[PDB]
Amino acid sequence: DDYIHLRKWIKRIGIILRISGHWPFRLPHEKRNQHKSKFRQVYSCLVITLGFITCSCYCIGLCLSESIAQALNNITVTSYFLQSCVCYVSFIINSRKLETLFNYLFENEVVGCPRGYKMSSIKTTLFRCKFVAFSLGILSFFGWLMWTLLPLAVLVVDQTSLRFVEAWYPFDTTTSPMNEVIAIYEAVAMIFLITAPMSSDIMFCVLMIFIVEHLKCLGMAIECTLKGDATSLCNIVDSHVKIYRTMEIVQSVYSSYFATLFFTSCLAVCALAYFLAATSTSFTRVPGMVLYLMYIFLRIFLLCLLATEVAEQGLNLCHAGYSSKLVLASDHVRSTIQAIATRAQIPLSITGARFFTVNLSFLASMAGVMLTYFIVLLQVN
Amino acid sequence: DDYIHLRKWIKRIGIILRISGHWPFRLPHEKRNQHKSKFRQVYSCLVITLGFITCSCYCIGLCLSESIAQALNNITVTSYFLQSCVCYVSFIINSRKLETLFNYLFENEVVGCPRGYKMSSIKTTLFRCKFVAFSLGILSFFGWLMWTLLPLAVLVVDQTSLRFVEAWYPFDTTTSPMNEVIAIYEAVAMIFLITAPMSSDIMFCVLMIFIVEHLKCLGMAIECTLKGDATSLCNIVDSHVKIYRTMEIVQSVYSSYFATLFFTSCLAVCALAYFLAATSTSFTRVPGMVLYLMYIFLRIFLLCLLATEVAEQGLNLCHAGYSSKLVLASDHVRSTIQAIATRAQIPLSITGARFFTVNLSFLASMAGVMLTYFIVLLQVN
Amino acid sequence: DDYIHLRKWIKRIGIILRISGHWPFRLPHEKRNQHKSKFRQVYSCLVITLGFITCSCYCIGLCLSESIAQALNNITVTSYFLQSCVCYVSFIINSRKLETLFNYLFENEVVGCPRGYKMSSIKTTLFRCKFVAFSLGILSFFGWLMWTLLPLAVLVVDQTSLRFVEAWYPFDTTTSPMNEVIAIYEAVAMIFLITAPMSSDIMFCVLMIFIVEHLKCLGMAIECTLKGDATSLCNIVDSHVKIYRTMEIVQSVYSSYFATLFFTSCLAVCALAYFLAATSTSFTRVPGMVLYLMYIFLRIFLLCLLATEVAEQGLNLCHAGYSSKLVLASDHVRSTIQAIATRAQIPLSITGARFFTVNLSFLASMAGVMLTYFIVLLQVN
Amino acid sequence: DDYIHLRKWIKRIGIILRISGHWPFRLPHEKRNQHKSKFRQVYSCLVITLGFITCSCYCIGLCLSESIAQALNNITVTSYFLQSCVCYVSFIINSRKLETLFNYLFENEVVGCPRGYKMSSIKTTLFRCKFVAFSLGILSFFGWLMWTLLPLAVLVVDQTSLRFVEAWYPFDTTTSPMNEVIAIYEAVAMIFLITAPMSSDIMFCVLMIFIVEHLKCLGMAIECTLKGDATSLCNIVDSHVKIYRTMEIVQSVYSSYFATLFFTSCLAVCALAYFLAATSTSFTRVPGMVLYLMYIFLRIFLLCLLATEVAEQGLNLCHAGYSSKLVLASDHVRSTIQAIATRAQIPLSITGARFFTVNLSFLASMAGVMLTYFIVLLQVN
Ligand SMILES: C=CCc1ccc(O)c(OC)c1
Ligand SMILES: C=CCc1ccc(O)c(OC)c1
Ligand SMILES: C=CCc1ccc(O)c(OC)c1
Ligand SMILES: C=CCc1ccc(O)c(OC)c1
Repeated sequence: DDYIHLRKWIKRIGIILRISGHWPFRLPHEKRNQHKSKFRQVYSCLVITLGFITCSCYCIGLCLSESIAQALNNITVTSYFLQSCVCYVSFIINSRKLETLFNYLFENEVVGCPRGYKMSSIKTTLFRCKFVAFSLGILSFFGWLMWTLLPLAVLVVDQTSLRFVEAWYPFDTTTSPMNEVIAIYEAVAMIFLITAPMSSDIMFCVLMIFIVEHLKCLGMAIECTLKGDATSLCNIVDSHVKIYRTMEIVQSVYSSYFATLFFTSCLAVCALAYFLAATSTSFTRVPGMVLYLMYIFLRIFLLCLLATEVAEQGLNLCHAGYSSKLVLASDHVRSTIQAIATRAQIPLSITGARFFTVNLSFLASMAGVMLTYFIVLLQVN
Repeated sequence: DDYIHLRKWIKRIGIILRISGHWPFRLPHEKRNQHKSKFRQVYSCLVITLGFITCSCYCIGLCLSESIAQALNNITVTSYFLQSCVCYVSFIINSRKLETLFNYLFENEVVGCPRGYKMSSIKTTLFRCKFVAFSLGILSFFGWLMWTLLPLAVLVVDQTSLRFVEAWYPFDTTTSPMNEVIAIYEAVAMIFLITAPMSSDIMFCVLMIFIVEHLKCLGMAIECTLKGDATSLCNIVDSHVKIYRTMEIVQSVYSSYFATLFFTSCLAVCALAYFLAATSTSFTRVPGMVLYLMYIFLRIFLLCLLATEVAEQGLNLCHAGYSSKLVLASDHVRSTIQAIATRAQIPLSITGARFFTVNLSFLASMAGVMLTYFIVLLQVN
Repeated sequence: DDYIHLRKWIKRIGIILRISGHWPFRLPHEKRNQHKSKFRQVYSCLVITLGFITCSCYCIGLCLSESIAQALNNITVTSYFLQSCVCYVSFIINSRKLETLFNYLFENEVVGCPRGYKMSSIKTTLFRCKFVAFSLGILSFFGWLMWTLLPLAVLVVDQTSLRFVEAWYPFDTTTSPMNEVIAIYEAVAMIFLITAPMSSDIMFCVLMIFIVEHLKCLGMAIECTLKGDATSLCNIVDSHVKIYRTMEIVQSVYSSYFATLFFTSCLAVCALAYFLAATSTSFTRVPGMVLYLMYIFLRIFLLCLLATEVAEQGLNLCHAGYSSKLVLASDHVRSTIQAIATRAQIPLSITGARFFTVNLSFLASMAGVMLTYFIVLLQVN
Repeated sequence: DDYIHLRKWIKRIGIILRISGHWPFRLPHEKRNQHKSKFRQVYSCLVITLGFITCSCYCIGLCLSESIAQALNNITVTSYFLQSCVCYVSFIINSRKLETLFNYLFENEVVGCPRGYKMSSIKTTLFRCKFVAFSLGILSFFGWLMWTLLPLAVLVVDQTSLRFVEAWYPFDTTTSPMNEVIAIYEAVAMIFLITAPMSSDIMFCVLMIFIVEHLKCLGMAIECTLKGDATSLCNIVDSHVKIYRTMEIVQSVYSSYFATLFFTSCLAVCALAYFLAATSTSFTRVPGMVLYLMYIFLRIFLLCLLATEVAEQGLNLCHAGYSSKLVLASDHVRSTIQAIATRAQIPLSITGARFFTVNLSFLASMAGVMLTYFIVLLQVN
């Protein structure tokens, strides 16, 4: 059937998680322990130290800021680069729980639900997975292409300023050949520094989609069980517990990464809005800044939506198996459904380092914070 | 009895939902499939494309705003017009769930409650339905009458400016006959563009009133059941489940429409307060602006009140059938009432695209946001 | 014993509720229907129409405000006077539920609790009742005395300005005898206009203290029942239901009154802080303004504290009868205690017209709002 | 084993609680009533009256502030000193509940958990206890050393201003020997005034760590009980009740102390940020101000983290003993686990005088308040 398709996609995500330079863990379809090969183990470490030296250069470039304009110009790139740095460290540390996470979305067969629901669930999962992957991929590729190779293409068609923001360097980088080779190094570094948080967010969104479909199939399984004693209820409770444990495993790495992401993204959005609204931009950097805003807004909105859907499906699992059949069932079923409802009243939520809950109302509150601190940066001039 | 009266009113709402130009669905009292007649199917589509061309004209009129005054003058009408546009699209898409919604408030007989309560419930439902319909109808009619036909009447009694705000047009519309025919076209377009969200909000308020009366009759049915085994409890649980499913059906269309409504209404209120407080208005537009504020405040307050009443009645259904009889009942009743209370602890709330819950505290928070952004528009001058 | 003392105090509150001019209802100790005597029925109506004409004079005095200073000077007195007006109307309308409220705190004997706890409960109730009554009484009397009879005493010891803020009048009230007779009329009107909300708030605080002691005795009764089957649990459930119904009766009148009180009190606090911090006060009105702030802060803090204590005692009633005895009890007790805990998880809260919950965190949020709008009034100058 | 180690540390905390001058209560390892000896009873009272006279001097130094700069300079030290004053009073009053608190963390053996978990729990408890104690100790010692003995060392190496902020005194303290002896008295007073809230916060953090480990061992005990009837469940319920009562005992003293701490700490942080960002500091006080900020931020973050961990462990105790075994257990176990889950749904939270809940989101909200009132102090200049 089409199920063989889904594994194919959870192959490709693993492959792209090896492309960006994350630490190579064992994916499901490796029975010869090729994740410990020295080739990938030096490739990942080389990309990681390239990432660290580039992020450190752009970070110490921020501390040597004379005016507020150079600081606000370094804020955006330093924001995204330390986001990718936190993502690199958080995926290096927990290279064991990612094994369990990729073992979850490889076999997840819910026992009890009808097949006519399961096929439509697999179709919806495939469609939403492809949409979420391709949208961020296309937007990120076009944003990198503009932001890095538009002023270089302008100069190769035609006091240069090929790069957007300046950073600390050993040499002067004002003389002609140095600026070109630094621009090329910035291009390859920004490839390997952009594609890591996009890959992590694609994996998070795939996890959330699979968990939403698991919860819907669990609700249908409870209904089809109640429509008809022990074994179906035990399998339902076990699948509910597996969903809760998988969300608890998802919580930690993305808690640290989400705290860093949301704070630094709010700073980057405020700085970009100030540069677009106030200063005299030279029309070459504007296709970079108008796509970087769209990428950031799309990323925040998709993360908040696929985090809200899981809590909504849990609270809808609270209202499962509640009819005249429940009043006419035995005491065993009437106690087990009560236990399931009591445990399902607890919400499955992702917290960003326990400072906030990733919901859709949090996006509105953060948009209010952005709009409050945008007027301040406008009035400071 | 008087029950034949209530169906009459749920006839008229359907009729007014065909007047404003919504897509014709099958109401309860049609057994010959006359909702698929070509007459209404071209009437609705014609009013809809008139609405879209007028809203698009007023929307591209906003983007060609030189000063901040013309932008803030276009904000109010563009706000209301894109509200009506979102309402038109959301009622075109879900023309199947409106069938179920009109099937709900056509037969809703609760089994178990005494008749002496049911007659008073029908009287209260009729009174509050007539009040909510007639108040918005009278205020909207007087607001349209002032806002559109006061400066035209001033000119026909007596460098013209017959319309309030300017919009993009192919011609110049400054020469005399063009401005009059554009004013007449604006009059008929503003009729068909005002009466659609008012009709949708009347239908929402009728739904909320009927659901509140359903919940009160369910509480009385639980009390009269406990005062006296299987069949009454099964009918109670089934009616509770029907109420929850009907609220879940109400949630989606009004979620999208409420997000658009509340955001654009906050913008319109802030702009109107700035124009009334600061600038030198020429005393002809002031009867339009002082009625548009009253309509917006009345609409927001009635929506928030009839959304809060349902949650309050659900949490009061939690405290139903709790006396010394519950302690002296069997284990079947003591488990079924416990299941009803556990399911009733979940609140029945309407969310606006999951960004906020439509409550009465949200009206206070939005009034705080309005008061915060009114002082900013005053200080910007 | 000392219980005969408590009834004495719930006599006196009723007497003071007849002094301020509220509509005379039947208190507990009247078996000859003397609350329908014509003497009190004309006394209350006369004080009420005096209140309405004075509040209307001070309210139309606000609309004829040229500068912002006269408006901000009328804001405080118009605030308190329309607070008392809303209190007068809300106590005229619900003159039937006050019968039930005074029937509650006249006999409230909890069955099951030990006597050694009940005597200490009555001592604590008497002490806190006397403290809450006498504090507001002394502060209100000294505030009225300063605010009304300090500039009159200054003039009778010694271009006059005997009253603090001016109001609309038929005559000019600038000539000498008119200003003195208007000051005397203002004195007696401010007596009858100050003592009504203070009396209502004393009655609310007495209700909250009695309900807190009822909840504590209910918790001790549950513990002493579980330490030892049917009758004790039935009496416990009945007393819990009586507490919930009494709080539901308290909710409505104080909901409307609390919405008016909290909004108008926030306005009055902001205006008083602006007048004390910025302008050149002539040192005679300062003992009025420094006592009016203390009265308002004391009133808000005591209302919020005695509203928070009830919710805390309910959530502590959730943790009642939970030991190794519950694990060793029968299924009847293990189901009834579960039902009591499930119903006790619902909080007993007082909402101000459903816009906010009267808690102690709401006092902090309102203090933040006051501090935000105080800086604005300072910067406007 | 290593358990003998843990008692050693709960000796030392008691010893440091006698060093700072708190009222001497009976610790666990005193069987001869040496806490009522006259030596410690005069030592504690002498340090307390020294604390009160120093805090009163620095408090009346604040009221004689001409400019806003001297007031904002006195705000920080008066903040910390009245924090220590509230801590002294709150530990003098409740010298009886501290007996119960030190009796809790002396024997807390959970019955049912495996030993392999308990040894790792004791190791984690020892490590986190040593970390939390030593971090605050080292930072506080270096902060006192800089803030008090840096300008004195500068003068003894070399119109003086040896102390940071001035306070009221009987003499002039401008002449040379008076300023030196006042600086020495300030040194010893700031030792005895700094080490008391640090000691109280160390005791609070030790309590929170022990309670978190107790809750984790309780969850493991529930799992190991369900894996296998009466006695294990009774011991589990008794340990849960002991945890709830111990948190209720912790609530009161730290409620008053936390309200004072959080408010005065927000004021001190805002004032320090204004002095570091705006004015021309003379480079000697900057090592005091940059360490005082780090101490305050570390204290607030550790208190909020170890208050959030307990609520998270309680809500994780809600999901305890929920598998296919629960569906296959008897009605006794299926009712007792349901009662445990219903009681565990209530959160174990520490409230600061019931105005706010000490969580990690409250730290974010208070950081927002700090950032809001820092810009105001910058713009006031
Ligand atoms: C300099 C920040 C990296 C970056 C630049 C432009 C973008 O569009 C983008 O989104 C992927 C990322
Ligand atoms: C231009 C906005 C349409 C409009 C104008 C005036 C109103 O009173 C109104 O309420 C129905 C709507
Ligand atoms: C003019 C407002 C009435 C009023 C004045 C002063 C007060 O102290 C007061 O508290 C009872 C009330
Ligand atoms: C004057 C306030 C006392 C104080 C000063 C500096 C510090 O570092 C500190 O933390 C313990 C406390």
